[PDB]
Amino acid sequence: SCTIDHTIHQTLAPVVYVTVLVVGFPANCLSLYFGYLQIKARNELGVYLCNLTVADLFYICSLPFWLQYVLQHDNWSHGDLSCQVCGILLYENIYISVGFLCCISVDRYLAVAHPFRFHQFRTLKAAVGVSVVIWAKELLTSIYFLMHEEVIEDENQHRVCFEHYPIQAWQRAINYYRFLVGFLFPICLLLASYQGILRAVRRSHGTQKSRKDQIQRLVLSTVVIFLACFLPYHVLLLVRSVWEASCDFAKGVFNAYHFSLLLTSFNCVADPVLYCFVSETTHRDL
Amino acid sequence: ELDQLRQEAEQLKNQIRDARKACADATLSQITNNIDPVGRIQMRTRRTLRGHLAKIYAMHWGTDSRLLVSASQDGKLIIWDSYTTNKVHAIPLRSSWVMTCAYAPSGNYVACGGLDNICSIYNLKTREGNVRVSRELAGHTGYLSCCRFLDDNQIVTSSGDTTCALWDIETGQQTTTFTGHTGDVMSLSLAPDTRLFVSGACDASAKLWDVREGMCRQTFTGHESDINAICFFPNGNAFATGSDDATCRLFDLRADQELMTYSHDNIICGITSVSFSKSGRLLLAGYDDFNCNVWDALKADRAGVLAGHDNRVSCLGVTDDGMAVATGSWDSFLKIWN
Amino acid sequence: QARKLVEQLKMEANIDRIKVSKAAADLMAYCEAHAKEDPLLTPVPASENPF
Amino acid sequence: LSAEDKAAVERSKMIEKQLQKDKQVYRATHRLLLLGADNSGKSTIVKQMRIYHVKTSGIFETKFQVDKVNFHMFDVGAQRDERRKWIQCFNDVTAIIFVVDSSDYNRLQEALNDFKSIWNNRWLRTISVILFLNKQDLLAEKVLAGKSKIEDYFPEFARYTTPEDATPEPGEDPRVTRAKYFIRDEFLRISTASGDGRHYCYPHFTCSVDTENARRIFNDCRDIIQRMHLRQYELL
Repeated sequence: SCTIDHTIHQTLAPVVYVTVLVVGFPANCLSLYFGYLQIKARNELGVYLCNLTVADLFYICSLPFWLQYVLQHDNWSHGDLSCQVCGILLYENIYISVGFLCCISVDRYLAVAHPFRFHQFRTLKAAVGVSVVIWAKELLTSIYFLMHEEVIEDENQHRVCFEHYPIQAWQRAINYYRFLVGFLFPICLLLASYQGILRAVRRSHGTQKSRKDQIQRLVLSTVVIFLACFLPYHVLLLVRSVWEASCDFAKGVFNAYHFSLLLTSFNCVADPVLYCFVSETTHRDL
Repeated sequence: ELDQLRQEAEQLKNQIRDARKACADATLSQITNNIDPVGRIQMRTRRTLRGHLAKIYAMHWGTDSRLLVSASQDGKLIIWDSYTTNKVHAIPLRSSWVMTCAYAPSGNYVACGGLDNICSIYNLKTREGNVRVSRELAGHTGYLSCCRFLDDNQIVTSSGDTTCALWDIETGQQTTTFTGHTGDVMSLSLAPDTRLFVSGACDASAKLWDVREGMCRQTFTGHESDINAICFFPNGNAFATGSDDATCRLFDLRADQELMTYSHDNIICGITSVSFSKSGRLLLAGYDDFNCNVWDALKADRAGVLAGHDNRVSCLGVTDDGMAVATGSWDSFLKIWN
Repeated sequence: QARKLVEQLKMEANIDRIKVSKAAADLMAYCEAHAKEDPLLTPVPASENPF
Repeated sequence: LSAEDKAAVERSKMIEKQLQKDKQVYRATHRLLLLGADNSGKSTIVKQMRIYHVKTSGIFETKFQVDKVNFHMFDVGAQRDERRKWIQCFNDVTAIIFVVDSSDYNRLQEALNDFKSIWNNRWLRTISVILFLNKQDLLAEKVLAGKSKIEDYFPEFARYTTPEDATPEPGEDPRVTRAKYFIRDEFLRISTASGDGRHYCYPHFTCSVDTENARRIFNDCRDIIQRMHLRQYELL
């Protein structure tokens, strides 16, 4: 019983959604082709790049339904399902991407800091196994989110998709576990791997002065863009979940939470650029 | 007198060149312009063979047109079965670096050699199931380049030092030594009738020998740079060589001349193998630029291109039936074209 | 020392050589005769190719 | 499927299993190629390094092990003077160990020419070189003397000042510190003339009797593999 206004939800959303779709479909297709090229020539990263690109495409394919939801005034026309599907691909499909980012970070760390050891952990079979485990986590979370019937009507008859304003009791625990597992473990792993890589490259001898300053720029760029994409969403998520429940409070930070959610969609554009384009190998096949 | 001997040698060389210049009559392109072209030839991959660990430097078809032998830098000979792509044997080597292989005509023996200065012979058919070393031949000074079987009891080899030899397998001693070159010799091709054999070296000269007697008979010097391959035309009266000058050539024996040159201004890399076909109509040659090519000998116009590799081509071979052609490159893949 | 080289050149100098037209005719005739037996030049029926 | 086909398939599977077993061993041993000259001391190294860790033969193999990591070295003997042909068989090797004598002034220009020939080879455009300035004990003995002058053979010596980045061990005269970095300067100047950044040269100072060369080779190979992995794993 708290019609929240959503002027912003209907103003900045379409531009972002259309720009993301247009920029990120061909980019991800080309990244998939590059991943094929890598996986052909016995490289362990190719599995991770291909899986990350597939996850990005799965996210991207869900925007058109959300785009039609935004175009229309508060209405969700297609069916009584696919809101429990596109909801998954919009809210809980952003973590397969972070899982594969952490996999790439650990692979790089074991490749550049301990090059003489752990030969059996950098083979194709291990990559397939870990990929299957991550996708099985996706499938178990996906068999979750369906025991709960999540569509409600508005005072002015509309259909909201995957959000309940006075946060429900069953969603607070999901928010807490989501924050911890998805943004305190992956960030620590990323930082603790990239510090090791930077130390190893600065202790080297054969790399000229120029290239160590380059690798540094790439690593800091990757970490910073990841933080700018994800951190505000999780901070506002905690802010809402812990001590921001009363309906008046709820009406207050609707902007903040949806702006953070809108911003977290740039991963699909950032990932192919930072992992498939800024590389001499990618420039040698174009 | 040294001056008198030098003058006599120069005069005799001029005299022998004069006869060659006089006997020349007409270019092959004038007599061949009355034959229809081969047509556009488009051949595609049919099989793929995986399992090697590193680069491959050799390949030789058997006499049954179904079995195959290969060599690799990891020190392994694998005997394939081309029809079903199974694996029939796996032979470990004592010396890792190998740069030649051979398959005995009978179907009993396989030979390998390389930088280790030894020509090993293996026995495929024993009372027990395993394959073991029969006899190791030693006596050269440099590095072997090619070995080819005559019968089950003789073998002809090439060496880094300017020398070629003929061996006996029961008694490991040499039986005749061939001398006369001035640089490293790198290719052999026995004649179909197993009485003559020609070789090419790194001094832009190719020579023919008589195996029974032991003396050179003719010397051809068309090439400027070093020669990398040689093989007989099926007749037994011609042979074609390729070099690091990016040009192939085709000689004949009775005329003692040089007939045709397959030159193209686009190609700059060097040749790395040459082999003919069953009918003597298509010449096949590998190149350094990741591709193989097809040429028509009588007319000298390029006809086909075979590009499926990601690295340098090193070996090439055509079966006795005439129904397959095999290649090999430094990507550890065998491709049975057809 | 150099007597071997001049002896080899003298031995190889006196040989029987033929005209280039004869060699060209021989090669052309051989190719024409064995022009119907090379599977690479003329593709074989799909029931005969074993690869 | 006949019995013969089943037997052939089983044999193929057994051979494939053995090959898979051998692949792991192959991709854990690093191949090094040793080059030098007769006046050098490569024989001394190959003798008193493998101890602590047929008449006409071409390749001699030495196996040693540092921190549970295997290394195979290959020395070339009984070959001719030409090298343009068998040098191309070494393209996937980890490094080329060039051992050069630092005491014989007569045969320094030939050594520099040989290093230049190896550096600018077409097939060795991605292989690194570890340089061993062998027999430094004799250089000190001859430098602190009068019946010699390095300025005679090279006229550019009397314009050279010792580089700032140096680590002279205690008990070394300033003279032996100057006539020792000039040779490394010449070799590294030949190295940096070309090659871009695909491959690098590692210099070291080594005596005849010492047990540190295995450690130096281990460190250099580790650096080489690090650079290759940076190139491969999409960082540079």
